[PDB]
Amino acid sequence: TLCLGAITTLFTAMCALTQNDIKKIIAFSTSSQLGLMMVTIGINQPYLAFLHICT
Amino acid sequence: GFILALEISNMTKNLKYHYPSNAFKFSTLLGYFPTIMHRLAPYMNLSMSQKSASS
Amino acid sequence: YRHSIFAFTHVLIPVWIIHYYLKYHVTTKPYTIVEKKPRIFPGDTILETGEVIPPMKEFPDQHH
Amino acid sequence: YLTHQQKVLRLYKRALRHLESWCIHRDKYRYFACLLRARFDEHKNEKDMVKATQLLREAEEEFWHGQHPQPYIFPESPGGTSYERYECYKVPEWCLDDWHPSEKAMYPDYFAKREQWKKLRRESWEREVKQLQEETPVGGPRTEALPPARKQGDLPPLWWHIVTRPRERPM
Amino acid sequence: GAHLARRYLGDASVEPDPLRMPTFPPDYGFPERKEREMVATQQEMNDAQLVLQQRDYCAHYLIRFLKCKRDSFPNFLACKHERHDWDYCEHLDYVKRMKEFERERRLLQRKKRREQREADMA
Amino acid sequence: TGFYSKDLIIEAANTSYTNAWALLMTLIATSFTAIYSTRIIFFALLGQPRFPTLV
Amino acid sequence: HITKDMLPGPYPKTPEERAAAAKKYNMRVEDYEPYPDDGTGYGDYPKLPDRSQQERDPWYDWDHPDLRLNWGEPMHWDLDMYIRNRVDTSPTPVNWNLMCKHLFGFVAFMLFMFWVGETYPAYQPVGPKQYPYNNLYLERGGDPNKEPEPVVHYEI
Amino acid sequence: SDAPPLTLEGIKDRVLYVLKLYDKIDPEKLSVNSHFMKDLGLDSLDQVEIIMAMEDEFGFEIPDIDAEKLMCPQEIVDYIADKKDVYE
Amino acid sequence: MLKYIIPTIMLMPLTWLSKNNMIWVNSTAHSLLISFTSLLLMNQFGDNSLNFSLLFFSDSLSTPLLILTMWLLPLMLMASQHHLSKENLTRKKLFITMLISLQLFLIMTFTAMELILFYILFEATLVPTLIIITRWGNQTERLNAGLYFLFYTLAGSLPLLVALIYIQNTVGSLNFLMLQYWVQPVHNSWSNVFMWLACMMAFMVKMPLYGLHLWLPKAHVEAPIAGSMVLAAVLLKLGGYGMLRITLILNPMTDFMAYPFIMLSLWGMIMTSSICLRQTDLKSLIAYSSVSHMALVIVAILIQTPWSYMGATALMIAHGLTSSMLFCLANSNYERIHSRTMILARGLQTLLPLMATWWLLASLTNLALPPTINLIGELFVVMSTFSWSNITIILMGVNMVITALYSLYMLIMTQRGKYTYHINNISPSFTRENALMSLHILPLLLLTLNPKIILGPLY
Amino acid sequence: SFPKYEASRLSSLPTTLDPAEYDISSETRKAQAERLAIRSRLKREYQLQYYDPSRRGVIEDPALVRWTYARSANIYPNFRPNTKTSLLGALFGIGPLVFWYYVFKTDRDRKEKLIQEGKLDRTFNISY
Amino acid sequence: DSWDKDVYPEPPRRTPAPSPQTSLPNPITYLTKAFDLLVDRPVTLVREFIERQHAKNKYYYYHREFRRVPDITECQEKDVLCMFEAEMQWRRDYKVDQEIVNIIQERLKACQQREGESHRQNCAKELEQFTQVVKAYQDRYHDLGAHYSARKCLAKQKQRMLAERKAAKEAAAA
Ligand SMILES: CCCCCCCCCCCC(=O)OC[C@H](COP(=O)(O)OCC[N+](C)(C)C)OC(=O)CCCCCCCCCCC
Ligand SMILES: *C(=O)CCCCCCCCCCCCC
Ligand SMILES: [Zn+2]
Repeated sequence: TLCLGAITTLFTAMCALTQNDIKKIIAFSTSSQLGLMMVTIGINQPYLAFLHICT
Repeated sequence: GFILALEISNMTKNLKYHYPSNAFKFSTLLGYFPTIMHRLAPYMNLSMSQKSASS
Repeated sequence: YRHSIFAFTHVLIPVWIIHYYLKYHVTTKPYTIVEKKPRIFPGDTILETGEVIPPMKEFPDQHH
Repeated sequence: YLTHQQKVLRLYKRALRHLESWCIHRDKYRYFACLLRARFDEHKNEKDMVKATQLLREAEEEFWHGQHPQPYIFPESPGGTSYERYECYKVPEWCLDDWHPSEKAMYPDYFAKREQWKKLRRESWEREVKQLQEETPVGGPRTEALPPARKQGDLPPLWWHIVTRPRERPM
Repeated sequence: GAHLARRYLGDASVEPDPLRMPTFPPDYGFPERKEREMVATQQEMNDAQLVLQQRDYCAHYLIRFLKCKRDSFPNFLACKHERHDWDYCEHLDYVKRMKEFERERRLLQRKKRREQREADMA
Repeated sequence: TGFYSKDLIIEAANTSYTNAWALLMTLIATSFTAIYSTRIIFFALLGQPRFPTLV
Repeated sequence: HITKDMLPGPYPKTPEERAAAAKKYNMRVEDYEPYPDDGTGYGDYPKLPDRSQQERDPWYDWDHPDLRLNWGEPMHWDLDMYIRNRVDTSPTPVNWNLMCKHLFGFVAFMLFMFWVGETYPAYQPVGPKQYPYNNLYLERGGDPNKEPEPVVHYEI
Repeated sequence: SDAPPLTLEGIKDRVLYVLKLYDKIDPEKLSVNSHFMKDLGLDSLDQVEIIMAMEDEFGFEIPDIDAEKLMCPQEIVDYIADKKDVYE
Repeated sequence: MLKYIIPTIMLMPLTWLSKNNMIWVNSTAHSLLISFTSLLLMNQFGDNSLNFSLLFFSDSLSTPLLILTMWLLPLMLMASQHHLSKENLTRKKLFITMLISLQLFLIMTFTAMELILFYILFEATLVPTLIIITRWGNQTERLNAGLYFLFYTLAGSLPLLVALIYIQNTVGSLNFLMLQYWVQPVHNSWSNVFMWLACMMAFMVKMPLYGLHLWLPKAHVEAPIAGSMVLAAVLLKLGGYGMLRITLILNPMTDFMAYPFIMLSLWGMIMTSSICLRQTDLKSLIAYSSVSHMALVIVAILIQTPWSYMGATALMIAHGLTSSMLFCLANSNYERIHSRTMILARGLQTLLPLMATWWLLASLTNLALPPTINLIGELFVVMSTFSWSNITIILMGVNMVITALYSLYMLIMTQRGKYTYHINNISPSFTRENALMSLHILPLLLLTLNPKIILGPLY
Repeated sequence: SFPKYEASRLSSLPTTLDPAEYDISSETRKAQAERLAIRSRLKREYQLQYYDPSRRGVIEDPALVRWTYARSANIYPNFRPNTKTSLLGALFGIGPLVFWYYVFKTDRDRKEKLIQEGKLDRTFNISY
Repeated sequence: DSWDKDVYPEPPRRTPAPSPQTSLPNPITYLTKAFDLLVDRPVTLVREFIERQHAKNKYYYYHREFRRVPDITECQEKDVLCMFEAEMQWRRDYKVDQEIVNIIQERLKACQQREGESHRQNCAKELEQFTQVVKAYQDRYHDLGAHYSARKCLAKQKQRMLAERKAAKEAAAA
C-alpha cells in the first residue's frame, strides 16, 4: 500500500504539471491526494488517513 | 516548490521560442497509459471476441 | 412556517416512528443494540452501584 | 479532393492555432504569429509547382514534429468539452404527430400553424421531385448541393429537414 | 535519518540494527539499573479502554488527560495544559528509547576495538 | 484546514520504519502540489484576460 | 426481402466476378479488395481499411452523424469495433513504438527503485519501545495460565 | 445559460467592429457588402486571419471548407446567424 | 397438485368457447388467477417436503420454479397480442392452446415424484415448443431452428431414458423419496462413467453447456416472443432442475466426472460473455447471455455444497425474470422498426423516455447489481467455488467485468447517442408494453426483501 | 530532418505526412472524382426517401443487411478446413480447456492432502 | 422479560457519574431533556394505549415440542418407515445446531463491541466457547455435501472414531 500510494501521488501530480483543462488539473489533484492517503495507510497511521479524508 | 512555480511561470512570458520535449509530451498525454491500454486492450479483446470466440 | 412543517413531517414524524420501532421492537431482542461500555476513570462514582475506584498513585511529575 | 491552394491555407490555419497554444499569452502570440506569417510570404511568390509541393511536404512535416500535444479546442467542436452536449435535447419534429389531443390542445396556435408547413411541403414535394430529375445527368447525380428555387413560389428541393432541423440549443 | 548513510554507503558493523537492538547481556554494565515504575497497573488501564499500544508507560498521563476531555466538554479548547504534560512524558520516553540507540552504537565501536586489538596483536 | 492532517502525515512518514524510495516520492509530490496549484492561480487570476470580448 | 443476388457470396475467382461484386457492394472495381481466400469465411466481402470511425471528417454532413456513415456505403467488417465508443486508430503525436518504450521504461525503473528502497529502509534512531507487564502479555490476548518468562526493561 | 441571445443586429455590428482594427482594411471603404478579392482586394491568407478573428470573437469555429467561401462581412453574419438559430 | 392441473386444462375450453373478440382478455385474466393460487405451494417445512400423493410433490426447489412458470403464462399472452393481430381466429386459438399445454407439462414436470414421469413430461415440452417456433416464427431459419432444438435434446434424452430404467431394475424404484433412503454409492468403473454421462448429458444440453449450445442461438432467435420468453425463462431451468435431483444418486463419482464440465462452464462462461461484445443482433446477444449465466448453474450443481445449491436456485429464478424481460424489451423495438439489427435504431431514450428506464433496470439486474437476487445467487456460487478452488475467483471475476461491458454496451448502443434520422415510426410506448415490463421487474425487485423463498431446499 | 512518422494498425499514417495526396495523377483525379460519383448517387436515393412526406417506417439499407449477413450467415459456407483454421481452432478451443484443467486439478490434489493429513487450517471453516 | 438472561448474558453496566469541571453548560443534557419530552413521552403514550388493547384479549402461542424418536443407528437397512423418522429428527437437530452456533457467534460479536478497545483481553471466554462449539459443529456437519443426510453424518462419525481408536490403540505402543 505504501509503494502503491507513493507512485500514485507522484505520477498523477506529474501529469498535472502540464495539464490545461481546469477540471483535469483538479482531477489529478484528487488522485495525488488519494495517493497521499494510501501512503498514510501504508505507514500504519489509519486515523491520519481518515483525518485527511474529512479535511 | 512554490518559488519554482512562479519563476517557471514568469519564464513563459518571455518572447523566446519553445522546444517540444519528451518529458513535456510524456506529462501532457498522461504518461501514455491512456493511449496504449485504452487502444490495445479493446483491440485485443474485441478482436478475439469476434474472429476466435464467435466466428 | 415552511420550516415548521418540514421539521414536523420530515423530522418529528420519522423520529417518532424510529424511537417507537427501536424502543419496543429492536431493543426487546438480545444484542440488536450493543453499546460500548463507558470509559471509567479513577476518582469517579458509578451511578448504579455506588462503587468508587481509588485514584491513581502519586505522580513523580515535574514542571514544564 | 483538396486543392494545392487550400492545403497551404489549412496548414496556415492549424499553425497559428497550434502556435497560439504554445504561446498562451496574446502579446507573445503576435510576436511569433507574424514571424510564421512572414515565412509563408517568402515562398508566397513561388510558381514552380514541383518545389512548392516539395516545401509543402516539408511544411506539413515541420508542423507535425512541432505540433502541440494538447491543442486548444473551442468547446463545441469535434474534440471540445461540450461537443454534442445537447444532442439529447434535439428531439425530432415528426414526434409531434404522435402527441395526444389532450396535450396537443395545449398549443392551439402551434399545431394549426404546423399544418401550413405540411401543406407547404405536401404540395411542394411533387414540384421538388420534378426539379431535381430535370436538372441531373441521365446517368445520375455527380456531386452534392442542389438547385435553388428557379421560379417564384417553389421552394428549394430537399428543404424540409435543412429548414426544420432541431434548434441547436433546445433547452 | 542520517546514520543510514553510515550503514548503507559506509561500514556495517558499527550501527545497531533496529530489528536487532541490544541482545548484549542484561543490565550488567551500568551499575544499579532500576525498573521503570507503572502507575496504572492492570485494571486502571483496562477501564478507560486505552488503545492496545497507547498504554506503554504514560498511561496515567493519558488517563489524566482523557479525564479532562470528558469533563471539559463542551470546552474543547481547555485541557491544553494536560495534553502538554502527556506529550512531554512521551518526549522523555522517546529520548529514553533513543539513548539505547547511541548506547548500543558506542558499545559496538567499543566491541570492535577489542576485536581489532586481538586481530592485530600478532 | 489541511495542515492539521497533511503535515502530520509527512512528520509521521519521515520518522517511521518506511521505504526510502516511497518517502522520496511523497516529498517530491508535495512540491508538485504547489506547482500545478500555482498553475491554476496564475493562468486564471493573474496576468491579462485571454477570454473573448462578449462574456 | 433481398434475393440471393444482392447479398454476400463466395470468393470471386475470375475477373468478371470481381466486377459484379464491386457493383454489388457499391465500390469502384479498382478499390474492391476481397479478403484473402484463406478459408476463414470472409467470402467476397470488401476489406476496407482498418480506419476507426473517429478518423472521419467530423464536419461533413453524414447520414448517420454518430456513426459517421453514408446510407448505402459498404460497412467495415469490424464496424462495431471501430465505432467512436471503442477502438480508436487516429494518428498520435508520438509514434506508437516510442510511446511504449517510455511507458515501459518509467514503470520498470519505478518498480526497481521500490525494490531498492525496500531492502534499504529509511528509519530514525530509536529502540524497541517498551511496554509493561511482560510486554502487555495480558493486554495482548495472552493466556492467563502459563505466565511468560519475566520480561523487564531498565532505565537509561 | 444566462448568456443573452445574440441579436441579428448585434452580429453585424460585431463583424465590422472586428474588421476595423485590422490595420489592413480601410475603415471608410468596408461595409456590409465588401468582397476581399474583387472589391477591396485583400490577401487570401488574410482571410484565414480574418476568419480566425471571427472565431475568437464568437467562440464557435467555422470549418475550413465553408470559411474559405466567406469573403463578404455580411456573409459572415449569414453564416454565424445560421449557426446559433438567430432569427431576429 | 390437481388444484393447479385442472384449472390449467380448463383454460383451453375457455379460449375455444370464448367470444371471438375476448380470447386474449379471458385467457389472460384466468391465467393470472391460477398464478395467484400458486402461492399456496409455499407451505414448506424445515424437515419434510410437501408430499401431495404418490405422483406429485412440491419441495422448496420445485415451488419457486412452479410460481415462475404459472406467472409467466399471463405475460406470454400480453406479449403475443401484436404479431398475432392479422392471424385468423382458429390459429390464434391454437397458438394459445400450445402455450397452455406447455404450462401443463411444466408444472407436472416440476412436481413428478417419479423420475420416469419426470422424463415423459420433460420430453413432452418439446412438441409444443417446436410447434410454436416453426409455425409462428417470422424467418426462414425457424425451420432449421426447430431441427437443431429437437435433435440436440433427443440426442441426449434417449440415453437418459435407458439410464433411468436401468436404475429402476437395480434400486427397484425411481420414486425420488425412496432414492433418498435407498441410494447406494457409485463405484469407479467404466460402466458407471457412462451411466453418469447418460444421466447428466440430457440436462447439459438443455442448460445449455458450452459446446452443446449451438441450438440456443438458433431457437431463441427465430422463435416468436412467447416462445423465447418460455424458452429462456423456464425451459432452460428444466436442465438445472434435473441435475439438482439426479445428482443425488451419482455420488461419489461426481467428484472427478465433473472436471471436464467445470472447465467447459468456467471457460465457456468467459467465451459466451465475450461473444455478446460483438453481436450484431440484439435478440442474439440476449440469447448468448443466457449461456453465460447458466454456466454458473452447472458449476454450482456439480460441486455440491449447501452454498452452491442455494445460489443455483436463486440464479435460476433470477435469470428467468431477467432473460424474459430482456426479450420483451428487445421485441418492443422490433414491433416498431421490424429489424433485429442492434445498430439500426439508436438514441431511443430520446423518443421513448419510459422504456429506457426499463432498459436500465433490466441491464442492472443482468450485471448483478446488489442487493438484487441476481447478485445474491451469483455471489453464493462465487463463495462456494472459492472454497472448491481459490483460483476460480480469477475466472468468475473476469466474467463479472465482461458481463458489465456487454450489458451496458447494449444499453448504450440503443438508448443513448443520436437518434436514427430515417426512422420516423417510433410511436410512444403502449400501456401493454409498459405493463409487460413492470410485471417482470416488480416481483424481481420485491423478492429482495424476502429472498429465503428462492434459496431452495438447503436454506 | 525529423524522425519520420512510422505507422501501426492502432496509429494510422497521417494524411498530411503521406506521399499519396500531393501527387496529382491523371488516373487519381479521374478516380477520386469517380468515388464521389457513387458516393453522391447513393445519397440521392437516400435523400429522396428521407424527404418524401408520404413515407412512414424504416428505409431498408442493403449495405447494413449485407454487413450482418456476412458476419453471421455467410461464414460457414465460405469455410474450408485447412492448416490455419484447424490449428487455430485446436489451440483456441482445446488449449484453454486443457490448461485450466491442470491448474485446478493440481490445486485440488494439493488441498486434499493438506486436509487428509490434517496440515491445513480449517479451524473456523463451517460454511462451504 | 423478553429474552432469557441466561442465554444472552450481559455484564452489569457501570455508568460513571458526571463530574463536570467547566462552567459552560452541556447542550447534550438539554437535548436529552428535550428528547424525552417531545419524543419519548408522546411515544410512550401510544404504546400504553396499544399495550392496553393487547391486554384485553390475550391469546397464547406455544413452542412446539418434538417427541424423541429412534436415531438412524437404530434403524434397519432399507427400512424407510424407521429411516424417515430418524432422518427428519436429524434435520431438525441440524437446524437447532445451526442456531446454537449463531447464538455463540452473536454473543462473541456482542462482547467485542461492548468491551471496545479491551476486547482482545476481556472477550476471552466468549471466544473459547465459540472455538469449542465450532469444533463440535464442524465435526458433525461438514464435508457432508449438498445431499447431506443422517447416513452420511453417521458414516463420517464412524470414520472419526476409527481414526481416534487406531491412534489411541497405537498410542500405547509408543
Ligand atoms: C525537493 C524535491 C524536488 C523539488 C522540485 C521538483 C522537481 C524539479 C522539477 C520541477 C519543474 C518542472 O517539472 O517544471 C514543470 C514544467 C512547467 O511547464 P513548462 O514546460 O515550463 O511550461 C509549459 C508551456 N511551454 C512548454 C510553452 C513553456 O513542465 C515541464 O517542464 C514538463 C515536464 C514536467 C515533468 C518533468 C519531471 C518528471 C521526471 C520523471 C520522468 C518523466
Ligand atoms: C532520515 O530518514 C532523513 C530522511 C529525509 C529525506 C529527505 C531529505 C531532503 C534533504 C534535502 C536537502 C536539504 C539540505 C538542507
Ligand atoms: Zn409488428
